[PDB]
Order: sequence, then structure tokens, then C-alpha cells
Amino acid sequence: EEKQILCVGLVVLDVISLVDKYPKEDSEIRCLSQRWQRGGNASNSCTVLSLLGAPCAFMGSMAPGHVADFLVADFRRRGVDVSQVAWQSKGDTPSSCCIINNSNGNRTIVLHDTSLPDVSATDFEKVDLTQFKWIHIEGRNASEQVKMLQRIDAHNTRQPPEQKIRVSVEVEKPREELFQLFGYGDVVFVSKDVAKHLGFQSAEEALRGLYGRVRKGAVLVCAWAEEGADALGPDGKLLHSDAFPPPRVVDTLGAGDTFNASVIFSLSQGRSVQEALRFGCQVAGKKCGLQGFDGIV
Amino acid sequence: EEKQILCVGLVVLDVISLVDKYPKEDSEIRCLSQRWQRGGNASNSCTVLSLLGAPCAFMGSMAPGHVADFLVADFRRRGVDVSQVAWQSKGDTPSSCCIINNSNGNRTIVLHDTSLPDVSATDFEKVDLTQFKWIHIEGRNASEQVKMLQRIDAHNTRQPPEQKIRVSVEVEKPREELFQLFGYGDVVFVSKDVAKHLGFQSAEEALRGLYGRVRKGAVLVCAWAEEGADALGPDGKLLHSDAFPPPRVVDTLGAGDTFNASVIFSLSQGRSVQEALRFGCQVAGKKCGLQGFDGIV
Ligand SMILES: COc1ccc2ccc(=O)oc2c1CC=C(C)C
Ligand SMILES: COc1ccc2ccc(=O)oc2c1CC=C(C)C
Ligand SMILES: OC[C@H]1O[C@](O)(CO)[C@@H](O)[C@@H]1O
Ligand SMILES: OC[C@H]1O[C@](O)(CO)[C@@H](O)[C@@H]1O
Repeated sequence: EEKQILCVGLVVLDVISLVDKYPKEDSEIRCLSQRWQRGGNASNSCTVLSLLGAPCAFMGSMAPGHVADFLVADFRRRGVDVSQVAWQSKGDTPSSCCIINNSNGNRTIVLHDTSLPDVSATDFEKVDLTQFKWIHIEGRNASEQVKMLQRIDAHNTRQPPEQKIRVSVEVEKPREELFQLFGYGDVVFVSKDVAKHLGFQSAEEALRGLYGRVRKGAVLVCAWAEEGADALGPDGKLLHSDAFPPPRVVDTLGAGDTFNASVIFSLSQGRSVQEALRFGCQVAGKKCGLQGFDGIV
Repeated sequence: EEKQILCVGLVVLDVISLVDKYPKEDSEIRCLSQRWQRGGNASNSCTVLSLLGAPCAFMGSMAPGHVADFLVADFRRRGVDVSQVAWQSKGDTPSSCCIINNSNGNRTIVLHDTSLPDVSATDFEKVDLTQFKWIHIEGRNASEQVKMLQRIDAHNTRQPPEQKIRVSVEVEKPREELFQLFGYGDVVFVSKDVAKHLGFQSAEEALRGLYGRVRKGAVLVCAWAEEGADALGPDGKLLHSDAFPPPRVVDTLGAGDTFNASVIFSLSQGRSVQEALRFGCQVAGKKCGLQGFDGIV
């Protein structure tokens, strides 16, 4: 069953300026280039998933408008299905103002989340789970997403072992409400930002420190930028892959999303956790030498 | 003859994020609000001119596309005529990435001028000068704009004194090619940035220092932000108006454009240079207490 991979989360219009040096206050500078790029964690993962060759679908809140039309068009050009999008009656699809330093790949994100209602459990209740082999959830509205996770669980209990839906979750924002999401999913992604916010100084210590929160049987993954990525499963052994830096790092916008999608892809292809860590570091690393995601395969 | 006022220059899509504190490098912050706003020096002056009650027209290069459609729609909502726009066959209308500090009104502009061809003399040669009582030119492609200025001059020589077209020019960028524009126009606007670039420390010393470059009979104007604005005409007397700060300064984006348009409006209404300086400081000052230009009248 090579069904689709469903990613649930944010879609964002990223307005991107590429500069030599980060601008100072009240200054006026001319940019190297500018672009609009579809963004949002779950949305970027769909881009990378479809570039890796996997049929995938995005599910997130969008509002009808010019921004949405651009985003929907871009989704469809990547081959990312949007039939599960939760269209709202009023509002604006979120957007960000992004500055990318070209000399080191740093990225400044000024985000506008638009009081747009999040994907609700009632929205997710309508999804036909039989279309997906893997469902990835970007931690967002935790109380509602738990019910989605519970719905997937009840479905899985009634399926034969080979037709159970694999589940991954990302806890990327250091917000207390999201931490309960650690206890769901077969694969849990914890951000370096969340690890540090929680007092850890390395992926390894974060993995050892946090593993008692995950569902028994789950794999906890913590990427650490230039120091590579680490994972920890039920057998208690810490796994690690080094980073694979490109010659010049020019754009780290969405680099964590590339890692996440690559790990999801690798595991969904039957690879082992060690293999998935290495592939994730490789694809994310070479994204960092590119503007955007084209050229990552 | 209360004909139109024509402003020649840039139109820009300003993508604006309003923040508490200016973001640091590689950080991720959430904005207070975001908006798109039509921008560009000549374009912003048209906005303020139409808010002051004057029929006006914009002339600048635009490329057909979604950005242009937004800009044209916004022009027409302000009542700014766009029939003289120089549509190009290929390219993108310029846009900027703007961050506005809400606690002091500072503005960071990251601009993308799009290799879009500038309004040429051949474009301007087609304009029906009999429709305009005043023509303002944003210094840009100086060699071509001089020929426009020369065309207006030849027209004026053949008109009765009361039907001569008044001309103003802005020299806002510290670029050597633009300085020849000092010798044209009845009113010359020199920016604080250009004054400083040229070694001056105050409007007054800039006016005294630069006046020998202007056409005999012209008035030289130099605005200096919180220190108000100064002017110098042929009689040799230095005129000055203080600033009129709002209670809270929240948005200085386009504040010089508001001053320019207000001086043009005031002089075109027959007021004296002293009056035009005060009005310009008043309207620009109270723009600085507002986001955008609505509410400036
Ligand atoms: C945030 O993600 C980053 C950030 C900076 C770099 C720099 C070199 C590199 O090779 O990869 C980077 C990554 C992706 C690697 C991982 C493990 C996610
Ligand atoms: C650049 O323009 C600025 C910048 C900052 C302020 C702050 C207070 C104020 O009252 O006006 C300002 C202006 C406009 C005044 C002039 C003379 C152009
Ligand atoms: O927080 C949302 C921001 O983060 C990103 O998804 C990067 O992974 C950007 O595309 C978006 O602007
Ligand atoms: O340099 C162009 C920039 O300057 C402004 O015109 C401000 O006067 C902005 O509207 C535009 O982004």
C-alpha cells in the first residue's frame, strides 16, 4: 500500500528578500533578489515529500483570496493535493516577512498568524483515513490535534498490522500546551529551540531527558542544525548522524522542514532509523546550499 | 486653471510588517499587524495630493501582473489617474520589504527595483502638457528626465505667464548623476540624506551651500525630519518652519513624500513659501502619528 502521506499544519505566504548583510534600523537598502515562496512547516514538508517522489496531501486552514490562489496554484504545481484544506468563510491566509542573509543563510521571520481558525477535530473527522499510509501533524492547536490523534488511533486498532497508519508529530514551538503532543505518534520531532527552552544543551541530552514523555514504542527525533541529528527509540540506544554541510550555506529557511519530510519519507520507505537520520541530514544539508527547495533532488 | 498635478516617478508595492522591537538576526517573531500599501515617492505624493483635494495623475513604469492590478486598483480608489503609466512588455513592478518599528516609527526598507525600464523622454513626449498646472519629477534616470524638463521648458516659453506649468524636482538619492537635476524646476527638494552625504549638518547650511546649483529664480527646499523644514528663494532670505510632532510617532514611512506633496499643494494654491513650509511640516507631522496616509485630512 503506497498510499499518500498527509501533513496537517500551517500554509504561509513567505515574502522573501535576499540581502548581503542584515539591514540595520531605519536604513534603506537594495536587495539581491526577492521572491514569494509557499511556506509553513507542514506545507514545506509536503513540498519536499513531493520532490522525493511521494504522493502527499496538505491539510490546513486557508481563506479565499489572492494569497490563497497563489498558494493553491503552487501546491498543485508541486503535485501536493489540497482537497482536505479547511476553507474559512472570512479572514486572510497567514503570511510572513522574511529576510535571508545570503552570506550565511540566516533567516529572519516576521510572521502574521491571522486569527484564522485552525483545523478542528470536526474538520479532521471528515477525512477518509483509508487514503493515507502516514499522517504527520505540526503541533499547533494541541487540544484539538489530540482528538485527531485519538481518531487515528481508534482507526488503527481496527486495522491489520500492515494497514495501520504511521503517525508523526512535530513539537516546534516552546509553548506549554504543545508538550502533551509528546505522548502521541510513532515518531516525535522535537526542535532544537524547544530542547534549549527546556534546559538541554544537546540533542543527546534532550533525547535522554524527554523520552519518558513519548508513547511506549515511539521514536524521538531531535535535529541540531550543524551538529547533525539524533534519535532515540525503545531499545534505549542513542542514534546520531552528522550534518552534511554544503560548500556555501545560503538559505536555511525551511531546513528543519526538509529534514522532517526526509525522515518521514525514509521511514515510510521501510528504512531504519539510522538510515532515516542520515538521509534527513543529507537532503536538509544540501537544501541549505540552495534558495528554496528546487534542486534538492 | 485648476488642472491636474502630474507626479513622475516610482510606484512600489510596500509589504509592511509592524513590530514592537526591530527583529534580530535569524530570529522568529510575530508581528503586530501586516499590510500591503502602495508606495514609491511619486506614488505616495499622489496619494497625499488626492487626500488634500487636488486632481492628480501618476506617471511611472509598471508591468502587467497581479502586483500591478493591486496597485492600479489602489490608485483608482484614491482617485489618482494612471492613464499616463508606461506599461512595459516584460518584468515585475518593483516591491519593497518594509519593517516599521511601532515604538518610534522607524522604518527599514529592503527594496527591489526590477530592471524595469524607466519612464523615458519618448514616453514623456506623448504627454499632453495642457492637462497639468504642476509637474513634479522624482529624480531617477537623470539624463532622460532632463529632456522631459527641457520639453516642459520649451512648452512654457510659448505659454502666457499664467498658463506656464510649475515644475518641482526631488533629489533624494545621494547619486552623482541626479545632482544635475538641481538646475531645473521652480522648486527643488533636497533630502536630508543627500545634504548629509554632501557634508552638510543642517538644512540651513545645505540651502546656503547648494543654492548656486539651482536655476535662477528657483526655491530650494530641505526638510530635516524632527528639526522641521527650511527653504531658500532668490531674495536670499532663509525661511524655516518647526516640526509639528504628533503625540506618538508610529509610522514615518512616506513622511518625506507627505511633506513634498503638501508643499506642492500649498504653493499651487498660491500660498507663500513660508506658508508652504508650515503646512508641509503640519501634514507630514501628523502622518507620523498614523499608519499609512488615511486620516491625514
Ligand atoms: C535548521 O536546520 C539547519 C540549519 C543550518 C544548517 C547548516 C548546515 C547543514 O548542513 O544543515 C543545516 C540545517 C539542517 C540540518 C539538520 C540536522 C536539520
Ligand atoms: C522624514 O520625515 C519625518 C521623520 C520623522 C518625523 C518625526 C516627527 C515629525 O513631526 O515629523 C517627522 C518627519 C516629517 C517632517 C518633515 C519636516 C519632513
Ligand atoms: O513559522 C512559520 C515559518 O516557518 C517556516 O515554516 C519555516 O519552516 C516558514 O516557511 C514560515 O514562514
Ligand atoms: O525607495 C522607495 C521606498 O521609499 C518609499 O517611497 C518611502 O518614501 C517607500 O514607499 C518605498 O518603498
